[PDB]
Amino acid sequence: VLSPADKTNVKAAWGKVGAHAGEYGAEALERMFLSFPTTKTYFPHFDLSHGSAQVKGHGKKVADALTNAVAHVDDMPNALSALSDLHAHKLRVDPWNFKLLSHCLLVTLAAHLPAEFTPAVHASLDKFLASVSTVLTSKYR
Amino acid sequence: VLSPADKTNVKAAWGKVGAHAGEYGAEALERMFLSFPTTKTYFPHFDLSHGSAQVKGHGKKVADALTNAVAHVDDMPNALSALSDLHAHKLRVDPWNFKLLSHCLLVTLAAHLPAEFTPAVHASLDKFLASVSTVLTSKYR
Amino acid sequence: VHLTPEEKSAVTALWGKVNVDEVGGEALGRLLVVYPWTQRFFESFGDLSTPDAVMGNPKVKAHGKKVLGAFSDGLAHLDNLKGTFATLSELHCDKLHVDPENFRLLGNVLVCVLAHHFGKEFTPPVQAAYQKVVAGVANALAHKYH
Amino acid sequence: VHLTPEEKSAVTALWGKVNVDEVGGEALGRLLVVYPWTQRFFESFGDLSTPDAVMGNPKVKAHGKKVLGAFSDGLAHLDNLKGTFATLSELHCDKLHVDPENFRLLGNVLVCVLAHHFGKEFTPPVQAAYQKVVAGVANALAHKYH
Ligand code: HEM
Ligand code: HEM
Ligand code: HEM
Ligand code: HEM
Repeated sequence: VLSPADKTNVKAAWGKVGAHAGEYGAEALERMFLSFPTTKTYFPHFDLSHGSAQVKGHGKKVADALTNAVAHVDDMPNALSALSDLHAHKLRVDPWNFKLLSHCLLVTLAAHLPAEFTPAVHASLDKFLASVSTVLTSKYR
Repeated sequence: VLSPADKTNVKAAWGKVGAHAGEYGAEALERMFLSFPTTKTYFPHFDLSHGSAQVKGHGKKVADALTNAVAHVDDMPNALSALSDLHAHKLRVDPWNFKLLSHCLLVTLAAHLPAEFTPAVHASLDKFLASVSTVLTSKYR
Repeated sequence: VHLTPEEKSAVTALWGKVNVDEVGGEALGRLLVVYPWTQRFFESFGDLSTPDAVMGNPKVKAHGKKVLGAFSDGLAHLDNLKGTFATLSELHCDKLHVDPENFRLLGNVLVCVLAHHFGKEFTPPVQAAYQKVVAGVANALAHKYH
Repeated sequence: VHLTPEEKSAVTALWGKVNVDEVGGEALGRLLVVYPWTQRFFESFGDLSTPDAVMGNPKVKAHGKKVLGAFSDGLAHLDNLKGTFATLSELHCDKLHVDPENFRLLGNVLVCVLAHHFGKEFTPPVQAAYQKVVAGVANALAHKYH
């Protein structure tokens, strides 16, 4: 899985995101709903309009989940535990959508962290998001 | 991951395969090369003709890997350990191909075990193969 | 989709022996059973909480018959799977908003169902010919996207 | 691919400011770097053993320019991405035998490269318009299969 180099690359990049984690998270979500409309069938009770307080509020929750995944990068399973049943069992989210969010998240990061989004850090985040997604879908198989 | 029910469903089905594990494995490979030709770019030094001794000999190795994954179903990572670097690092196999082999393997099993290939056992094997593949690609992220 | 005289016979010859009734719902059920997230599209079918539950579920059996029909229809117009599925595309794409990947899954479950049903008759070559078809249907069904 | 007058401007306006030289190899490099299994198709390019190694690798920079060209060419004929990529399809499908999924990956890395390059200008709407394009190219490139 995530190597020592990846682990440090992830921590660094997220450190930069800093207090913006919540707004970047709201931005990724918006990018997804726009570029990938099928993912909206999951937020019907949401006003997905641009300056939607609901979207902004959820982007914060997503960002904090990710912050926690990083803080416990060596034990994401036990940590993300709850989030796994919610997504996998409760909402039964199509696994393929995790790929779409992960992509919009990298797009968001690349549009804010020009200095940090190097090839290596890029692959690292990919692996990281790849792992986080694996856990959130771990309840499927 | 694999639940108690899955674990037992997997053991049972593989038990049926029995001594045919090697021939079913050769059959899955052949199905893959035929239905999914891009996967052949990985076996250029192979005579993929029908009654190919090479194919038959490799189907045996694949089957034994799977037999071991089952025998150590609770520790596939450490067990499949070697197979992971070989595929991920050494051969750098496109992850998507693991999906194609897993599908041909289920097709092969369904064509030999009509009594056992029930919906539930089917989902179980899927989850199992899903997991085995995850490990063999674990070295990517 | 192309299909050579040989691939044509292999497919058609086999398809003729299919049971329009059983096979139909068998593929749909396994789909919902093997890929649980698909159930979210058939909540109005009742208890899908268990295999026996969905496998027996009459709404499934019934809709699966319609799906089988759709395929039979595709096998007849392989030359024009596009116009053949045009309405179905709109339905699943614009209306339902199903992701293409799941169409691929249905094709593969179909393939499994058939292998299970025909056993040793579903030789590798027959499968390859059928993967071609399924691939063709899945692409046509998802045309209302690209 | 459709594209509304708005989606058209958003894409074209942005595409005009692209650096045909840099951007080209940047996408290809990251691809090989982020999805290592892709390197198996460019062993004849030398040391790809490391990011700096591939990122600097001149064969990459060079081929990436050709890829960028291919896209520019697609943006010009969105109405007929099929005939526009017909030869490229054959090349990657029949000759090289690259799996479609990897085309999708290249499109997405391209998208990332552009977001990185333009930053705050690559608004969500611009991205959506570009995902449409990339989706269209990837499908056209992989037409020699279905
Ligand atoms: C990067 C992976 C993801 C993370 C970290 C994430 C995180 C979360 C978090 C923190 C919540 C809040 C739940 C709570 O309040 O306990 C949640 C809920 C949910 N997530 Fe995600 N999520 C992920 C991917 C997805 C995907 C791919 C979808 C589907 C397109 C999705 C759809 C939902 C839905 C619909 C809910 C419920 C929203 C509601 O409360 O009404 N999530 N997720
Ligand atoms: C179900 C997952 C798989 C299992 C259990 C499996 C197992 C194995 C085993 C046991 C070997 C023999 C290696 C040795 O002698 O140490 C091997 C080698 C290899 N595998 Fe697989 N494999 C899997 C998937 C794949 C896939 C998806 C591909 C690519 C289409 C693939 C391509 C190869 C290649 C090319 C080699 C080297 C063959 C050679 O010795 O020339 N394998 N695999
Ligand atoms: C693989 C190819 C597929 C074929 C040939 C197919 C065919 C059809 C047909 C024939 C109908 C009935 C439409 C009508 O009444 O006129 C339909 C409805 C429907 N399909 Fe599919 N389908 C496919 C894949 C999928 C997938 C993967 C899903 C995703 C879960 C899906 C979900 C639905 C739903 C929910 C309906 C119900 C709409 C209604 O009430 O009629 N279909 N499909
Ligand atoms: C995403 C769309 C893609 C575009 C637009 C594209 C475009 C091209 C172009 C313009 C060429 C040069 C052909 C010529 O010289 O006439 C080419 C060559 C090649 N492409 Fe791609 N390509 C794409 C995706 C891929 C992917 C994903 C791979 C897989 C690793 C790939 C592997 C190759 C290889 C190995 C060659 C070298 C052949 C040579 O020596 O010319 N391409 N591609």
